[PDB]
Amino acid sequence: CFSSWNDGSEGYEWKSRALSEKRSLALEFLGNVNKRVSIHDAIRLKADINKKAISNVSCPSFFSGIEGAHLSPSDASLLKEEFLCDYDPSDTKRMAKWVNLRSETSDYQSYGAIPEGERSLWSAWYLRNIKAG
Amino acid sequence: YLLNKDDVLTRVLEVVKNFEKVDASKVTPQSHFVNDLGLNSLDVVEVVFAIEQEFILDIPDHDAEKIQSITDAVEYISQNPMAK
Amino acid sequence: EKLFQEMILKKDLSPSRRTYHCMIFMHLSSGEEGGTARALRYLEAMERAGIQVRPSLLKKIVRVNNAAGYKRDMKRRAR
Amino acid sequence: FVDLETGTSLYFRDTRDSAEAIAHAADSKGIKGMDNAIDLYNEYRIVPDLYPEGFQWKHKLNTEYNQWRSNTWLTPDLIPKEHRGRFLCNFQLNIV
Amino acid sequence: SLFDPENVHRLENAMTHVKQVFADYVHKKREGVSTEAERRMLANLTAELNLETQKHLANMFKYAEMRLRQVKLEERHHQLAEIERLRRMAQQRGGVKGRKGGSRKMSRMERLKRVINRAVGLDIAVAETVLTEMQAQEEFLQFCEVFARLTLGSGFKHTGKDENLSAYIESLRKLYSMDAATLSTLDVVQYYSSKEGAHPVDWAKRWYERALLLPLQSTPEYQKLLQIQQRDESVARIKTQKVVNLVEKMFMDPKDKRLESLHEKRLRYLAHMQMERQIRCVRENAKLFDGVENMPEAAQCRELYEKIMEKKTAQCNMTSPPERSIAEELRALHQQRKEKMTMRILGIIENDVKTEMEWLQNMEEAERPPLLPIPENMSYVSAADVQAWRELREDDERKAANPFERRRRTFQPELLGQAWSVPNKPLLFWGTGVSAVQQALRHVAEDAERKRQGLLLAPPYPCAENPWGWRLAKDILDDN
Amino acid sequence: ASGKDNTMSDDDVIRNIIKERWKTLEFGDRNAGYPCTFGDYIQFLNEWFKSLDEEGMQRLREHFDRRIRPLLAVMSPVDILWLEALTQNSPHNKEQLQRKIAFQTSLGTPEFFDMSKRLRYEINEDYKVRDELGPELFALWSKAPERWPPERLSKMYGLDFTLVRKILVWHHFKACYDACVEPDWSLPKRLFALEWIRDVRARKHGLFYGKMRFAEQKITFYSDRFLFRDLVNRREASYANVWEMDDPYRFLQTEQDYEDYWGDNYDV
Amino acid sequence: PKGETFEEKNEALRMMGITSSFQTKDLVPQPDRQKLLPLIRREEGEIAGSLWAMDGGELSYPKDGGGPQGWGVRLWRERQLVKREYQKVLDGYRPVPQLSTLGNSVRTAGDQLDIERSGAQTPGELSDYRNFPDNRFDGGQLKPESEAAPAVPFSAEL
Amino acid sequence: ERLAWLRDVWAQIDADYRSGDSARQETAAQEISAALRGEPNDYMRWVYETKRELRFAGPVGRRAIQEELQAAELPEVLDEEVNRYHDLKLNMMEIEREVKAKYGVAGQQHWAELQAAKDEEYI
Repeated sequence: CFSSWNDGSEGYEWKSRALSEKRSLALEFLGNVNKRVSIHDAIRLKADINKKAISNVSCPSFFSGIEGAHLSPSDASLLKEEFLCDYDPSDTKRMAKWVNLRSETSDYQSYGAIPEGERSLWSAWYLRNIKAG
Repeated sequence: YLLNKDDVLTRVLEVVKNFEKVDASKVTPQSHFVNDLGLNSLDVVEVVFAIEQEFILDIPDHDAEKIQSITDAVEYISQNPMAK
Repeated sequence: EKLFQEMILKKDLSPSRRTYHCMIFMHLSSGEEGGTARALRYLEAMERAGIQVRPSLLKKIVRVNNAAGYKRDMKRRAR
Repeated sequence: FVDLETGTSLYFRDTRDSAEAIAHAADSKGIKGMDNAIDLYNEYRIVPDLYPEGFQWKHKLNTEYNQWRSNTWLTPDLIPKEHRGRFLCNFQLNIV
Repeated sequence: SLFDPENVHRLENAMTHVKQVFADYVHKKREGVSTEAERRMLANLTAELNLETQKHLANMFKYAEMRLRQVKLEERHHQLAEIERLRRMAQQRGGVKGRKGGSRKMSRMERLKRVINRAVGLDIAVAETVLTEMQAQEEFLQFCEVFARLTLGSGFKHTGKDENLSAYIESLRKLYSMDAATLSTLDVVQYYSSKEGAHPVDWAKRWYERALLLPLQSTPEYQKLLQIQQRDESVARIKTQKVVNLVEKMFMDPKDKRLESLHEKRLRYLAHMQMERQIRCVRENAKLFDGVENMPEAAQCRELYEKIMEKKTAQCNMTSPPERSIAEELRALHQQRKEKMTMRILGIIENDVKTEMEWLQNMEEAERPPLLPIPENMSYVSAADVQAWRELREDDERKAANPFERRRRTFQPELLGQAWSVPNKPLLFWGTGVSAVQQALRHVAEDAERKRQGLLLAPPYPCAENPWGWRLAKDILDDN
Repeated sequence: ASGKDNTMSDDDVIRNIIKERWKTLEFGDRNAGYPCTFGDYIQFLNEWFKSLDEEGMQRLREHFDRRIRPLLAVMSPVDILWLEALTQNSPHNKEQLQRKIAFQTSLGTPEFFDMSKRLRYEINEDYKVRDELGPELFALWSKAPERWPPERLSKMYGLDFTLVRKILVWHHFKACYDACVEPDWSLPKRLFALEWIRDVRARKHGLFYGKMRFAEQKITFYSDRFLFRDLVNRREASYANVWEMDDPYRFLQTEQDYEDYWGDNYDV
Repeated sequence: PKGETFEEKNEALRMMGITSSFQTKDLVPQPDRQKLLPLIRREEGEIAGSLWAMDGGELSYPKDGGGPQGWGVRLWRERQLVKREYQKVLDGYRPVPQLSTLGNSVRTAGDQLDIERSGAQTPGELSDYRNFPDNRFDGGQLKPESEAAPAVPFSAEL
Repeated sequence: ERLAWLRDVWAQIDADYRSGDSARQETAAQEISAALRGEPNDYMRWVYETKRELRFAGPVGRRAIQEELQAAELPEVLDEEVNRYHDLKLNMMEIEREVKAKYGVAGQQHWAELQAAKDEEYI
C-alpha cells in the first residue's frame, strides 16, 4: 500500500521476497554450473514459444480506460498540450528513469561490470545499487 | 521405365567387388557365387541383402531363391519396374 | 640541381644546411651510378664553405646508403 | 609460477628461505590465490603505495582489488613524508 | 507526491513492489489459476499510484526541469502554429475584404471566433485542421493496411531493403527543393521544427508502392484528401529604449557559418523521428488489425486474390502496350490526463516485467534435454553415386595436385586432421565383417576352455597392474 | 520457425543441421538412447591416430594449433575438469564436482573467453602467411629470381626478409618430403649464405660457446673523414644481398660447377 | 625491373597461369599488426610449434612428463599473458574483442538467444541492441549504425 | 585545466551563496560543508560512471552519449581516474548500514544469511 512503500521494517512480506530474488539470481549466475550450456534446437524452439506466451498475456486494465463522449495559465497549458502534442518523445524517456528499465538484468548483462574479486558466493555486489535516501 | 542392362551390370559388379571374402580379379560378368567366387551359402543370402541396399526395392523371398548367379541377378533387377 | 645552381650562381644566395642535406640524401637515395660520388661533392661543398657537418648527418648518410642499396641492386639487375 | 617482471631478484645472494616463501604462498592462497603468480622473494619486497591522498569515497574502501599482498612486517609508515607516494619502482631488501 | 526527486528512494521501492505484483499476475495469467486477487492488488496499487501521480503532476511542474522545458517547447510550437494559421486567416480575410467590402457578418463571425479563441486560450482552427489531418492519415493507413492484408496476404515487415534514413532525407530535400525552388538546410529544419506534429505519410506510401507496384498518388481518395489538407494548411529609438535580453546574446545567430553541421544533424534527427513515428503507427495498425487477417473469411481473401491476379494481368497488358460547467469539464480533463499518465507508467512497467520474465525463463530453458532425432535410412553410397561422381573425383584429384587450387575443391569435409575425398568405391554393409566372426570364434573357443579351466582375466577394477580400469561390457547374451 | 531462417541456400541448411547435430552429442549407453560410449570414442581416437601418416599427424597438429590451442591458452584447468566431466557424463562424477565451491566460482567469464577469437585469428593469420602467400612467393621467386628477389618480395608484401626466405625453404623441403624425394640441401646455403657462414658451426657436447661481435680488432670509420668516405664509397660499390644469379656468381657456367659449389663444399 | 607493383605482379601471374588470391595490399595478412602473438612468442615461446615442421621433428611443444616443462605450467603462463592483455582491454588501452564461440557457449542462454537473433559481432552491438529496442527490425535483426540519429541539443549553439 | 574548470564550477556556488534566496544559500552551504569535510562530490562519481559507460558501449550508444554531453561542460577526465575509481573495493560497513536503513528485519535476515555464507566459505 501507500504506507508499505517507505523504509523502516514495513512491508516485510514483499521486502524479503525481493531480497531473496536478488540472492537466488546471484547464486544461479555464479554457482550453478548447469546453466553454461550452448543452445540447441530444443532451447531455440521452446523459448520462442515462451517468447510468444508472454506476449499473448494482456494486462487487465482498470476502470480508467472507460470514457463517455479569462482562463488560468495552468489549466490552459494542459488543454493545449493534449491537442497539439499527441506524441512526446521527451516524456516517455523521463519514465525510463522511474521504471528503471532492466533493473535486475543489466547488472549481469553489461560488459566488464562485475569484478573478479567479487565473484564469490559470500560477496556482496548486488547490493551496491541500494540507496536509503 | 526400365534401366538398361549395361548400367545394372556395372552397379552389381562394384557391389560384389567390395566383399571381403572374394577377390576383385576373379569376378566376371558370367560367374557363380559358390562355385567361382568361393562363398558360403550364408554369404549368398548376404549377397542379395546388398542388392536390397543398392536397389532400394524389396526383393521377395521366393525370388531370392531363384537367383544363384550374377547373370540372373542383373536380369531380375532389370525386370523389376519400381527401380529408380 | 637546376634550382640549386640558379640559387647559387644567379641570386648569390648561400644555401642552408637543410637544403644541403636534401641534395645529399636525394643522390644517396637514388640508385643510379655516381650518386654517392655526388653526395660526397655536396659534403665537400659543405666542408669548405663553413657549413656544419653533424655526426647525425654521418650516421644518416650510412643508414640511407645501406637502405638505398636495394634500389642500387635493382638498377644493377635490370641491366 | 614466477612473474618475470616483478617476481625476480636483483641480488645473487641465496638466503635459502624458498620453502618458507612457498609455505607462505600456500597459506595466503584461497579460492582465487591459485590463479596469481608466486614470488619467492616476497618477504624482501617493498612495493611503495602510490596513493597517499585523493578522493576518499564513503561506499568504497581505500584499497584496490588487484593489490599486491603485504608482508608480515611491511607497514605503510616506513616510507617518510617527503618520499610518500613518490617512488614509481619496487624495492628489494638485502640484509648486510 | 512520489515522482519528485526527493522521494526517489521510495519510488524505486514502489516500482519493485509493482514489479512483484505484475510478476505474480503474468505468471497466474499464463497458467490460468486465480488471477482475480492479483488483479485486485494491481487495481489497489494503480489507485495509489494514480493519487501519487495526481500530486506528482503539480510536483513535477514545479520541480522537474525537463517538464518545464517540454512545456516551453510545446508553447513555442503552439504559438508558431497559431501565428501561421492567423497569418493565413488574415490573408484570406484581406482577400475577402478587397473582393467585397460588404462583409459585416463575416467580420462579426471572425470577431466571435477570435473571442472564443481568446477564451479558450488556443487556436481552434489549427487544432481542427491537425485533427482532420490525423483523421485522413489514419484512414489512409487503415485502407493501405487492409489492402496489403487482402491483396498479397502479408502485413508490415521492416526489412533491410526498405528506404533508409539517408534516402528519406534526400527525398525530402528533393521534394522541398521542387516546392520552394531554392532552399538551404536552415529553412528546411526551421519548417520541420515549425510543423512538429504532422503525421508524415510519404515513407509508408513508398513502402506500400514498392509492394503493390502501382501508383498511389492519384488512385486512392485518402491520398488526395491528405494532399488537399496539406494544400489548405500551407523604430530605432524605440529599440534603444527596448531592453536587450542577455540570454539571446549568448546564442549565436541562426544565419552563421559555423552552424551547418548542427543543422544537418538536426535534419537527420527530425527525419529519424518522422520515420520512427511512421514505423510505430504502421506497427500499431499491424498489431491491432492484422491479427484478423489470419482469421479472415475465405471469400474476402479469395476475391482479393482474384483481384491481384487481375492486377497482374493488367500489368502484363501494360507491358504489352509498352512493347458553472467549465470547471467540471476541466476536472474531467485533468482526471483523464492523470489516468492516461498512470496507464503510460503501467504499460512501461508491464513491458519491463515481460522482458524480465523472458530473461528469467531463458536461464531455466538451458537445463532441458534436447530433441530426439527421427530414424533415417542407413548411410549408403551406391554404385550409381560412385559412377556419377567420377569426373568430380578426377577434378578433385587434379585440384589436390596444385597448391593454388587445393582449398577450392567442391567436396571438402574434415575430421580432426584429415580431409574427406570423393569415394571411388561403394561403401556397403553386408559384405564386411568376415574376420571379426573368425576372431570371435577363436575367442569363444578360448573362453570355453577358460570356463572349463577356471581362469580370470586381467583385473577389471583399477588396481596397480592397470591404473585405467578396463572392463569388458558384460553382455546378457554373453552371460557365460 | 519461419522468421529466423526465411531464405538460405542448401549449404547453409547443411552447415546448420551439421552444427545442431554436433551440439547434441552425448556419451552414454548405446541402448539407453545415446549413440556411443566414452570408451568407444577413445578407441575411435586411438585407432584413428594409428592410421595416420606423417602428413596426417602434421595436419592434426595444425588443427590443434589453429583451433584447440587458443582455447587451451584461455581456459582455466577447472574449466578443463568441467569439460572432462561433460565428456564422461556420469551423474555421480558431476554431483561430486558440483559440491565444491572452488569448482563453481573459478569458472571462466566470457569477457575473458573472447580473447581466444583474437588469438585464433592471429594463429590462422600466420598459417595464411605460410600456406596461402607461400606458393605465390615460391612461384614468383622460382620463375624469375632476378626479377623478384627475396628483398623485393619482402618489400612489396611487407612480411619480413628472413620470414620470406624461411617460407621458400619450408615450401621446397615440404614438396620434397611429401614426394619421397631427397631434398635439395643447397637451398638453405643459397638463401641463407651469409647466415650459413656466420652462424652454422660444429658444436661439441659438454661446453658452451659464444659469438664474435666483430671479426677483427680495428679502428672505427667515424674517427676520420677519409675512412668514412672510403666506407661510403665501398658501400656504393657493394650489394645489399647477393644471390645465386648475380655477377660474383657468374663464373658458374656449368650446372656441374653449380652443384659442386653449392653442394657439400660451400664451407670450403 | 617491372613486378614491384601489384598490377604487374598480377599480370605476370596471369601470364604464368596463376590467379592470385591477393590482388591488392588490402588482402595482405600483415603480421606486424599482431599484439598478443609476439608477446607470447617473446616470453614463453612459440604457441604454434608445428608451424615450421619439415618431417615432424622441428615442432616446439611441451614435454609429456610434466613438472616445470610440462603442459600445465606453459598453459598457465599463456593464460597469465592473456590475462595481462585482458587487463589492458579493461583499462581502455586495447579495443573490445568480438564475441567468440567459446565465449558465447558459456554465456547465459538468453544472451545466446539475443546474439543469434540479433547477429551482433561485438558485445557493444549487443548493448546497443538491448538499450535501443526500437532500433531493431521485426525479425529481431540489428539495424546498421547509420539509421540512428540522436537528439541535438540547442545548447551547442552558444 | 581542471583548476580552471573548478573555478567555473565554484563561481555558481559563490553566486548561489550570495544570491539572497534561502534554498540557494542552503544548497551552497551544503556544498561548502561537503567540500570542507573532505567528502567527494556525486558529480565526479557520475562522470566516472558515464565515462566507463561511454568506454564500454557500442557505436550507437557511444554516439548518443557523445551527442547528449557535447554541450554539457564535462571535465577532461583521463582513463586512469576512471580505472582508479572502478578498481576500488567497496566498503562492507556502508552497504550494511544501507541495507539496515533501506530494509528492516528482512535486511537483518539477509545479512544473517550473508554472514552464514561468509562463515561457511571460511570452513
